[PDB]
Amino acid sequence: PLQEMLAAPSSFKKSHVLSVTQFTRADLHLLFQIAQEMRLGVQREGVLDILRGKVLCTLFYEPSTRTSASFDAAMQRLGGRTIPIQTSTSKGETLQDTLRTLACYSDAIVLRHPDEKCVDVAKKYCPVPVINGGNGSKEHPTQAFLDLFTIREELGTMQGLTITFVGDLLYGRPVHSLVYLLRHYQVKVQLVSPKALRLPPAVRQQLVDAGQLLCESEALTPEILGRTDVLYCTRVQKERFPSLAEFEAVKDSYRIDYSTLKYAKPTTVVMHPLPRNEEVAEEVDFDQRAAYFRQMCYGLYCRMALLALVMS
Amino acid sequence: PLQEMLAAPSSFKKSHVLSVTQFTRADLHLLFQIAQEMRLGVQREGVLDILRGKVLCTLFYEPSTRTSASFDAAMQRLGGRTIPIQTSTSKGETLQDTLRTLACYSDAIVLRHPDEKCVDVAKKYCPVPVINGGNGSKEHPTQAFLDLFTIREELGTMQGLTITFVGDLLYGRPVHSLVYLLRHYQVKVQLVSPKALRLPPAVRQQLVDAGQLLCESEALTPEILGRTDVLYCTRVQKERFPSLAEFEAVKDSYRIDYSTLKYAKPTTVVMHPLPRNEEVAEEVDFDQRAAYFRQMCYGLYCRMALLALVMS
Amino acid sequence: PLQEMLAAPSSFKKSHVLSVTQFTRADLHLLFQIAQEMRLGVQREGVLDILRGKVLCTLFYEPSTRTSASFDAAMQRLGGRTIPIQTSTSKGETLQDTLRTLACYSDAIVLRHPDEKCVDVAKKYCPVPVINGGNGSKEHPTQAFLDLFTIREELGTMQGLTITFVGDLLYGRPVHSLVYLLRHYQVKVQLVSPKALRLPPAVRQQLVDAGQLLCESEALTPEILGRTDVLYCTRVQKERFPSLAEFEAVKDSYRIDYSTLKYAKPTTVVMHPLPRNEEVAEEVDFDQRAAYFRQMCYGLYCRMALLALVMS
Repeated sequence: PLQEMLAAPSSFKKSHVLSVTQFTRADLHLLFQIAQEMRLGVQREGVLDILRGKVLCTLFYEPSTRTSASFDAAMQRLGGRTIPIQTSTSKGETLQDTLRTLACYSDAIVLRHPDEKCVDVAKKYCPVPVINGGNGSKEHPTQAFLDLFTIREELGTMQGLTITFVGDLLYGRPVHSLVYLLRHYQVKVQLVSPKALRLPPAVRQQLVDAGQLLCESEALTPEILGRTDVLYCTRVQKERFPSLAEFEAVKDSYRIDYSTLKYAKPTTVVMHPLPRNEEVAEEVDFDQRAAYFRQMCYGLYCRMALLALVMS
Repeated sequence: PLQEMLAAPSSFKKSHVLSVTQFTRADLHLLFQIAQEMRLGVQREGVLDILRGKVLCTLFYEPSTRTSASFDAAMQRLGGRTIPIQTSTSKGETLQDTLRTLACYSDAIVLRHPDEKCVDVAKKYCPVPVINGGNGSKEHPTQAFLDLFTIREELGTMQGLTITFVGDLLYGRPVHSLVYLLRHYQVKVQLVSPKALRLPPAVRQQLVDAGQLLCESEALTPEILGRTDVLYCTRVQKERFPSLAEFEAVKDSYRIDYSTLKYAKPTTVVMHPLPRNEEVAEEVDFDQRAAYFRQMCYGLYCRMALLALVMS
Repeated sequence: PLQEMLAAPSSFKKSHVLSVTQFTRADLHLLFQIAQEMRLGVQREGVLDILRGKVLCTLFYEPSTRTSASFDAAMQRLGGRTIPIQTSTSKGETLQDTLRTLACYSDAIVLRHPDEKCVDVAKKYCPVPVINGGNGSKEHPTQAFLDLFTIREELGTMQGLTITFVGDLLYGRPVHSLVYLLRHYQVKVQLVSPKALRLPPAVRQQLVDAGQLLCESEALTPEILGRTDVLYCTRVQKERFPSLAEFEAVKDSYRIDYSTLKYAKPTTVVMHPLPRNEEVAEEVDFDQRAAYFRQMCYGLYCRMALLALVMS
């Protein structure tokens, strides 16, 4: 059955994966279908036989253990091989020289780089598929895929859901990517954020265009929480505020702990792309609704399906 | 035959491997039996087919090439897959967040961490087996296993042996772990150490309880050496002494070179957990009795058998 | 057919690969033959089944992504396993201790080390084959092999060729190694270099002995370029010159860009061992004659064949 799905046509095949804007609702539906079978296969066989003759390089100019190890494990559980490039402390060879070098060894490269334009360098020069693992934190498409997959799997549907984004919605680009992916579905969105860290006007206008913008609030109210199906939290960082007083104030209001979960639904899904500071208290980690570690498991099967589609 | 042994019941199966205190004489006998077959299998096939669908993460917060590469090679020679997590220079994500992340990718994690309590964090939070590769140097259970295996294999038995521990017996915790493992057998122990760096009273009292304590000496005498079956050396570090004069004095007395081996038995086994400074001179490396590199080979088969038992 | 070639006798089998001076014209002919089949196999199967039960360690004391990842990918595309040792920032264990440790885990080690004498340490102490990935930049034998292979493959022959070495021919040791490998063939050599950075007298005298030295020039003339079949460029580094003025002067004269390629042949092969600074302009990267990335692909198949011969 996975064989049939992977034989089906896809925009992923032999393609760079650089932006969520490349892919359709149909593309993601197939990805999630294959992801579902990837999980069943792994439960049965552990290491599958899909990409046995393929080699993936991972090329992370800044470390992200959660992302790089996810791709390594996905590739190896597809039966493929991985070559993780040591992240140097360096000044060094140009990105395009390194990519063209590694393209002689591997069939695809996962690239994470602090320059947003790194995706344009990859497009111009790299003769094998490049998967964007983070381009100056502008986009992180497989994080967007796994976030959406997490919602679908935790709550079973997409229609009728209310999603509450809380924290730094200006710098929290995973929110923007997920807002783009949500344009097809009949959802409602609540934006809880300091006034300084609200969504960029273009992303807000995306929600307006879709008839999805429900409420905008500085405060994480019992009322907002009471109607939340998905509480998607972002990291609030001190550099976003000139004064410490304001920074700690906003943190204390937004901290997700038992004091705030008591206003949520029994079925609210608490999500966080991670790393976290203290915006989600450790005391809630064992709560049913704490889904930010299931998120990582969902990402494995999503990236297995992505790698299968790209390199098969 | 390995298949039969691995089908046999074991305390290792699906278990954390955190302390030598978890396991019995029977547990270790089975481990060593399987280790013996692991060596035969490797000699015949190089890479076996025991853990083909399993994935091991190695998570070393401080480097130990001898330990991490041993586990990587053992896992891969079992036919499994390995994901070695780059040791960062970092301040970073909490240990429990990282473990729960990597548990979504792998079936077991080998963890080395500078906090002794890291084993308690792993117990509370990690939903897959964690193997302790060193917890603030308090314990290193697979080092204890391979040390004991080395003795069994080099000398053929455990009964009637005299073991001489030399060096820093206060901070040299591999000695303490091995003393615990030796409680079942009819051995005699000689402790050669500066008075400041003698065994902790509890560990000494362990030897007394077992009727194994033979002699305690500041000097590495021709008499002590003449009755030594196993000379287990530890690193003496300058920080253990306020003055340089005392540090160099103790080093010169304890240095194992041809000048000191001439008093040993033709069959004395010279062991060292490594890394070494100068307490074992390079001139003895090619001597039959120099077993600290065979130790590493023995560790490979011991860790192959451990990984097989835990994850099969 | 690869099976027959690999069954054929070879100086590579079970041997250290430390210097180009170890191997004959016959040895290299077989290597290149096998390399050719390695490429066909990879095109068909991606990952072959030649070294399925073998384990390669890569041990790089200074990073060289192009070299270490090439060996990793070659080993894995032979169906073998790889254990890449993290390059530390460290003061640490002696080289011989580390090698003897890793020899207990792997069947061969690729070693790159800043001490030229590291090859002598490996010879004395390491009980498995060591492949020299760079010994204080004195030798880099597999780079020499792939350079020669690149010429053979790009131009089809070795007889009648004119090779032009340009840049730092004093510190550019890949030139010296390639000059040694070229002693069998009827080639002519042009040496374009500043007078301070000319070839060492012994290497020049090698070319004289072989009846291959054609011309020595400070300037990269239209005449020299017009007769060049292979333009092998080396990096010119500022430390080679006391004054910046001279350094930039020599760089501007030697920079390979369209302004200089217009004097070359339509068939001139532009080679560079890499990394490059600006001595080969990015504008020529898409030119047919720009072979420094095909070089890397050729290196993969060369190292596949080398690893097959050593460890089969």
